[PDB]
Amino acid sequence: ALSEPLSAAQLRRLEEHRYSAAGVSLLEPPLQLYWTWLLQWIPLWMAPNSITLLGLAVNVVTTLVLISYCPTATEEAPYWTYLLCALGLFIYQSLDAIDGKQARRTNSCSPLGELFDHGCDSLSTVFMAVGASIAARLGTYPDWFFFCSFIGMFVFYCAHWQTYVSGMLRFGKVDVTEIQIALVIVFVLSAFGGATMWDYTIPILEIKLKILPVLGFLGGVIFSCSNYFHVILHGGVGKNGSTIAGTSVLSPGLHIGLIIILAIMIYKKSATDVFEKHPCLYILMFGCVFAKVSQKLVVAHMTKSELYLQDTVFLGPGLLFLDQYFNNFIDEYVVLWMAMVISSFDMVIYFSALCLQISRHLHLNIFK
Amino acid sequence: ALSEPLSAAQLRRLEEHRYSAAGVSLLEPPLQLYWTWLLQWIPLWMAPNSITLLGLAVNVVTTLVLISYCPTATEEAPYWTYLLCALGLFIYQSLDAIDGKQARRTNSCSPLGELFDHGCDSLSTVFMAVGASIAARLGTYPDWFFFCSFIGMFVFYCAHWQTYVSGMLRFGKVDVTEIQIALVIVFVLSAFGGATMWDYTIPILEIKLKILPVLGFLGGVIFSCSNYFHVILHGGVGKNGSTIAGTSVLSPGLHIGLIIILAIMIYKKSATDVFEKHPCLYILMFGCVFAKVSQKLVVAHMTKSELYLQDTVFLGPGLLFLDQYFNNFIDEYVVLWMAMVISSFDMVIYFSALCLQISRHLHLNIFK
Ligand SMILES: CCCCCCCC/C=C\CCCCCCCC(=O)O[C@@H](COC(=O)CCCCCCCCCCCCCCC)COP(=O)([O-])OCC[N+](C)(C)C
Ligand SMILES: CCCCCCCC/C=C\CCCCCCCC(=O)O[C@@H](COC(=O)CCCCCCCCCCCCCCC)COP(=O)([O-])OCC[N+](C)(C)C
Repeated sequence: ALSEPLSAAQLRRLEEHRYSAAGVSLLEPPLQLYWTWLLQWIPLWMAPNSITLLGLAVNVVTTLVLISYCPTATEEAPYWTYLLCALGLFIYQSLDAIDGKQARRTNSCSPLGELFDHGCDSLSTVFMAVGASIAARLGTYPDWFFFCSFIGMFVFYCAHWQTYVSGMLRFGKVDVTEIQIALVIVFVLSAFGGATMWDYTIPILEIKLKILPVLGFLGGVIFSCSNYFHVILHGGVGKNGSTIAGTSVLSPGLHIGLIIILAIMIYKKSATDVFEKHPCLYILMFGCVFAKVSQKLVVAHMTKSELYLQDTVFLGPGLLFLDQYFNNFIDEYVVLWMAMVISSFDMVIYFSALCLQISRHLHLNIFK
Repeated sequence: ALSEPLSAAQLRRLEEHRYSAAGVSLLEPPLQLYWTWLLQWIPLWMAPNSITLLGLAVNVVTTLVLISYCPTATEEAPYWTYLLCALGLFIYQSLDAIDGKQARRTNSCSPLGELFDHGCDSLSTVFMAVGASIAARLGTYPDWFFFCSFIGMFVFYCAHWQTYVSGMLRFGKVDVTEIQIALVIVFVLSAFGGATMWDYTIPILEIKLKILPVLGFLGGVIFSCSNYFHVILHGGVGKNGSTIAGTSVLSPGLHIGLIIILAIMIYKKSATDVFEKHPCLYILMFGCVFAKVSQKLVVAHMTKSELYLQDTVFLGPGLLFLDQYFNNFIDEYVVLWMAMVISSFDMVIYFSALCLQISRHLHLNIFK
């Protein structure tokens, strides 16, 4: 059951699926020419998934180095790692636009071209949220460093939730490019100037200035989530009011609801403060868990199937829950690292098995 | 979804099902004549389910009165309620044998004749375990008063688990009649003599004498559970090694495993001692939960279907878990009573809806 996570009929609907998108906003038309200009120099024999993997690897490595120099969020790393992580984010966005575009150039358009960008994009969402939240030094306001970061997951889920009830990705007037440019702006601003300026309050209203960008982000989240939820509650494609697989429209929200609710409990209950001594492992552990859950919803909307709550990676956070349901029976930092290891292996094994099965069933190499 | 817990195809397999049993042991042949002798005086127009309900009502009322005079298990009720509860147990056993036998007399043999005795028998198992454990005053050894009582559930489940992989009830050389006569013996012994004799240790080995009957019961549990598990792990009927519905043989054990594991956690974690101030509400709450779970397995083995972990009555104990996962946020006795109310209503609603649907689909009255 490990090496065959899909059935033959699921492979048939995946072969039947066709990709579609209906998203135009403000910041793309200045960037389309730039993306094409970086595109033509790339040789045509390079596989698209190689581009995706290169971007994800660069972003993960740079954000891991930045996490290494700042495991918490109350101290400043040297500016060179801020600039390097910003360049990693920019090259990641460039390679994602390139992979979406240059892959179409060969009849490579295939469904492993997605069920990938939507896995690599999930991982990059988690890592980018952690990196942006560190660079702004949100450890002085730990609640935000939690809440904002998990909003950075939830919006993503809503976007794919939208697709699950429409079969086509609707972007909206403010979307991924705006966040990505805003985050490279905050990265280069915390790089060129000292990060201590984020502690400089405004004399107008005595606000710490770490609150203004996060409330701008929160307001944009309100716009995008209203735009998503309108068609979540008013888009019925597969039936009179249901989703593209016939499942009730409110079913996929249970997954991200359970993840966020578990995060709330393990935040609030912890007698030993796991955050104020070691964050960014907690958010990475829910990052791997949310990565598998979002990958499952990706598979669900491009292959018409019902969502399933039963997953093995909920053994990751759930372990913490058990070790918090008792007294600390094992030291919480050690069980958190164990949850890291078990969730990371289960996510990686699931994702590699999925790509291997998709490649073997279609008799196509992962790299062409 | 409340008023139709079954599908049309499930009703079809229930109509297809036929009852079978292969159990003969020591204590039945002296009792068969007695049961028939009490049987012939009963008029033929009385419905079998009326007999089942009368027995269950008498047992529940008597055990509830005995619980009322001893909410804990460290004090003695007057002897008249001991004798009354013993007579209730005996008349319950008599009416169960009568309902199994005299119902066959009309083409009443129907499948609502079971999917009842196996619901009323589950309720009676829980109530009888609580009554026997009170009458022996197991509050001085609370662990036993827990553990033994939950063994009194688990064996029952194993029996039906046996049926789930063989389609026919195998009793064994020691079975329900032995327990029932032993419990009416312990009831009349604690009635005629003072219950304080259960505190009289034996000078031979300094044993409290509440340990000897519970270890005899435990040994008999070992015999019966080995007899069940041999065909659990070596009976394959519907497939090469699977169950009568094709489901893996170890799947139904997860339900009773989860119930017992939740009971273990809420026992051990409780900072405020729920037991030493108010037991017999805790065991009754897991009694209603285990009653619904065992009723579901009854439906599963006489109507070929897969077991489902998702049930609403796990909101009952689970609530305690949540109120224990935090600090006591609400006083534990009050949330335990709330769990009582919610689990009792969900179990009663499920069971009455099930019987109503079975009656309406077959166009047969519940009483004939
Ligand atoms: C920050 C300033 C605020 C002002 C503006 C507010 C804006 C927010 C408003 C509204 C939000 C709208 C978001 C919708 C996202 C869609 C999800 C999705 O699947 O798309 C993509 C995933 O997307 C990603 O790769 C990144 C996900 C971003 C969320 C994490 C940010 C949280 C960090 C917060 C930390 C802050 C720390 C404190 C602050 C210093 C999928 O990729 P694709 O579709 O295949 O790409 C091809 C399409 N293309 C060709 C167009 C490229
Ligand atoms: C106690 C002395 C120990 C010595 C002997 C050890 C013996 C134990 C050994 C082995 C155990 C074997 C048990 C198997 C039961 C089968 C389950 C089942 O579905 O059958 C029946 C349910 O059964 C019931 O109604 C009652 C269930 C009894 C369990 C609760 C007792 C715990 C109390 C412990 C508290 C102790 C306190 C401390 C002690 C003072 C279903 O009913 P039926 O099949 O439809 O009926 C018709 C068939 N008939 C015609 C045959 C009637």
